[PDB]
Amino acid sequence: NISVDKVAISDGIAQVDYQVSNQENQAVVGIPSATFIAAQLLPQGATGAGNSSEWQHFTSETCAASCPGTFVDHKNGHYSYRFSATFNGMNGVTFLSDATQRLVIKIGGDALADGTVLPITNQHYDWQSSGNMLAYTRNLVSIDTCNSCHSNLAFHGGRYNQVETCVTCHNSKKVSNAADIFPQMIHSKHLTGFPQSISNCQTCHADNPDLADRQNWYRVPTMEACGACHTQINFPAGQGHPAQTDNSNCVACHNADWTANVHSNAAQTSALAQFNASISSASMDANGTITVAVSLTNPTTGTAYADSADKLKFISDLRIYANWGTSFDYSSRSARSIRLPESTPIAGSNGTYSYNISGLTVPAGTESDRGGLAIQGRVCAKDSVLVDCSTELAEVLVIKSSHSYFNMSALTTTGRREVISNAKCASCHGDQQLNIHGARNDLAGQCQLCHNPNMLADATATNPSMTSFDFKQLIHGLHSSQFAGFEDLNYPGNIGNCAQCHINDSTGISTVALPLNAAVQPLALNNGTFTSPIAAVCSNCHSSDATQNHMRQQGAVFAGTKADATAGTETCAFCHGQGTVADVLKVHPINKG
Ligand code: HEC
Ligand code: HEC
Ligand code: HEC
Ligand code: HEC
Ligand code: HEC
Ligand code: HEC
Ligand code: HEC
Ligand code: HEC
Ligand code: HEC
Ligand code: HEC
Ligand SMILES: [Ca+2]
Repeated sequence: NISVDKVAISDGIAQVDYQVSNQENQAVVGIPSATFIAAQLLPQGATGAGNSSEWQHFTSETCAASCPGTFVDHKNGHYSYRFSATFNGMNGVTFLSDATQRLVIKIGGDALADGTVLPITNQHYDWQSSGNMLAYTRNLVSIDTCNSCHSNLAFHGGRYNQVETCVTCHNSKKVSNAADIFPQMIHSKHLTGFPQSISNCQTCHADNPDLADRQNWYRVPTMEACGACHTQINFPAGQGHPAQTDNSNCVACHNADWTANVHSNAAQTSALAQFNASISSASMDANGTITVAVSLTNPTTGTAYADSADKLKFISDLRIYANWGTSFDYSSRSARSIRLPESTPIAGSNGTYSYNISGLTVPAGTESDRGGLAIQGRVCAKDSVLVDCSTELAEVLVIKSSHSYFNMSALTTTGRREVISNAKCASCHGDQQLNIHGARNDLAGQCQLCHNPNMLADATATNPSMTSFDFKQLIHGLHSSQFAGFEDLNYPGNIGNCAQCHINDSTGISTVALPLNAAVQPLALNNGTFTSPIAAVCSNCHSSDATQNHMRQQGAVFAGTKADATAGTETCAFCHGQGTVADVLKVHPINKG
């Protein structure tokens, strides 16, 4: 809500409440009815005393009989149509300061005047002063970068607070506390359960010209803020750090470069930036033996490592994993592999050597299908460079895994279908920091080399296909805190928001109402039994006692796995179908990146 103006005589009298509205085309006249909403604040920057910007809350809260100068929408001052009003009193708990910044906000959750009826909630701020440009500010961080992991954010019965901000109530003045002051608080909350490493600052402290003030997560060291993560330290007592009663000396020692570096990982990344392992070519014979050619190089500068991996001292580990059957999600739950340093090559010279992976399972009718490869490794580094893995105080970093797609004769660029992307997962995990099994971190592939339908699922369990280590099952299941060993794991965003993980198949999202080649073997561990292709996936986010199984054709457990596969085509899709239908994607909340 672009607004106007500051009311200076002798009270708050907010004069406009529109029209950016809730949701629609916009630029349409609106009517402010009929609930909520208001709050005011005063910040001083660093005048008291020698530390940081502070907000201060003027009384705004619950009420019984409908009133102006607090939290509600009633016996206020004249409001209607567009240009509203208005506050009572001024300096309640604190006191107004000439030549200072201040804060205003407005939200709208509505049972409307029978004219439209909506929405959930919608807020926007207006920071004020007594008639001049803008002295100083505290624009630390916007909510959208928060939404990457949360999609939408709205605490307190979703009442607050779309956008910015909550710095209003979460002050020393309003909250009690402790510590529910914004920096103090949200650090402590994300201290554990955070996907990425806590030391990743820009994941929240994103870079943004719109926010002139910060440049701050490392400009302004303070007990309360830094101590939130660094808990084992009691400053005033000298526990774990030299005693400090205040934060008047923090900065003298903790310069910006220092605090910005200690949390940075530039050293790690520059070391890794000096090594790359790519599969230059590949092929396979009829019975199932792969021949790979590996080319080690320095990605920057781009020159070759003439010697083979087994002679490069800085390599801690480097493996390739492979499997066959891209069109049907592979033929084994366990991919074959080789540890390159642990094996002398067949042929090679000058930065490129051939090895061969054997023991792959090639079912008959699938001689012309595609396979899958995935590099995996660790290198020892120290002080931003690679070093002999036996050097003192060396650290073991993890190669960014990668995958090439296989073909009986030579590498192919097409490969197995793309259901998700490292991009989409990084919006919570990072690209590509999430490491499982030590060194595996590719999600656009690799994981499925083992996490495929070949992964058995418990028939005994009342649980429907949430025992299958199939990638789709595993992922959906654990990010729902339902998968075994993954209970009580709090998932930030909307579980139902498909957009986060999924992606486009040249058209709609990769949850196309009709799968392309999702071979379905969802029930094993008992083996004999199997389950419908589409019912397979929906039974985790629409779990048990149900459906009835509301089971129309194809829908079922075992039936010769033929009546299961797939069997024919079935209306189960046509009904919940892509083209504008009685379900498809309208049924799920999905947004754009
Ligand atoms: C991904 C790295 C996230 C970023 C970016 C933000 N949040 Fe988050 N949030 C995330 C996780 C994994 C969790 C829970 C972990 C756990 O073990 O509890 C949360 C939780 C919250 C909460 C709820 C706290 C509660 O007690 O329920 C809040 C209010 C919250 N986070 C706020 C918040 C804000 C304001 C963010 C932008 C600055 C933000 N989060 C970013 C994951 C991630
Ligand atoms: C004033 C209307 C507030 C707004 C705006 C926001 N919060 Fe709040 N919250 C408020 C109070 C008075 C309290 C507790 C008071 C006390 O003395 O303890 C809280 C509490 C929280 C908590 C945890 C404690 C709890 O009672 O649940 C969290 C995690 C929290 N608040 C988060 C939060 C976020 C992320 C906000 C911006 C979207 C936000 N609050 C705004 C009052 C107010
Ligand atoms: C999301 C969970 C964050 C993480 C991860 C980090 N920071 Fe943070 N920080 C975050 C918020 C929402 C706020 C307050 C926002 C507001 O408008 O008040 C802060 C605050 C700080 C501060 C205080 C700065 C000031 O000017 O007072 C500091 C010094 C700070 N944060 C440091 C910091 C560092 C070094 C981080 C990486 C280790 C870091 N934070 C992570 C959100 C999040
Ligand atoms: C959570 C978002 C944090 C906040 C807020 C602050 N720090 Fe931190 N710090 C955090 C992590 C995850 C780490 C590990 C570093 C690593 O290499 O893994 C650190 C580390 C430090 C250190 C190094 C101490 C050591 O034992 O080697 C220092 C000196 C440090 N951090 C300082 C510091 C300051 C001054 C902060 C406020 C501006 C601060 N940290 C906030 C996580 C978080
Ligand atoms: C010089 C006398 C300092 C003053 C004043 C402050 N800090 Fe300090 N700090 C100093 C040193 C030499 C170190 C060791 C760091 C290392 O890598 O060995 C530290 C450590 C910290 C840390 C690290 C936390 C951890 O768990 O390791 C933090 C978070 C930190 N310091 C913050 C901090 C604060 C809040 C201060 C004001 C109260 C402060 N420092 C003052 C040197 C000095
Ligand atoms: C934010 C909405 C997320 C998206 C996008 C993705 N994941 Fe996630 N995942 C998220 C959180 C907050 C956690 C915390 C778990 C914990 O115990 O802290 C996780 C966890 C995982 C794990 C577990 C790893 C382990 O426990 O060792 C895995 C393997 C994982 N996530 C994978 C994964 C994939 C493949 C994603 C893209 C499809 C993905 N995640 C996205 C939150 C979020
Ligand atoms: C074969 C070489 C595998 C590849 C490649 C990946 N995974 Fe894995 N994983 C594999 C098996 C056989 C199992 C179950 C039994 C076991 O040996 O551990 C798992 C288990 C998991 C789990 C949960 C178990 C745990 O470690 O706590 C997760 C969260 C998981 N797998 C995820 C995962 C990811 C993200 C992968 C790509 C980075 C990946 N796996 C590859 C075998 C294999
Ligand atoms: C991150 C936790 C995700 C969420 C949220 C949703 N999906 Fe997902 N899905 C995710 C992964 C990592 C996979 C693995 C598939 C693979 O081979 O890598 C899947 C799989 C599916 C599929 C299979 C489709 C196909 O293989 O062609 C479907 C149909 C599917 N998921 C549906 C779906 C829907 C409707 C979602 C929103 C409610 C949704 N998923 C969320 C990761 C994640
Ligand atoms: C996890 C990623 C899911 C997948 C896979 C599927 N859906 Fe789903 N959907 C999911 C959740 C967590 C919810 C919440 C429903 C609620 O009431 O809160 C939904 C919602 C639906 C519904 C609504 C049914 C009801 O609420 O009674 C339908 C009809 C629906 N989704 C359709 C649907 C279909 C046909 C799926 C297979 C193609 C499917 N969903 C998968 C999460 C997930
Ligand atoms: C047309 C007759 C359909 C067939 C065939 C299938 N589904 Fe369906 N389903 C359809 C509608 C119009 C609805 C209403 C949902 C709503 O929110 O209005 C549903 C409902 C479901 C649900 C919801 C169950 C719950 O929330 O508890 C589920 C889980 C579901 N449908 C799954 C499902 C499966 C697996 C199907 C193939 C066996 C299937 N449906 C077929 C329309 C139709
Ligand atoms: Ca900036």
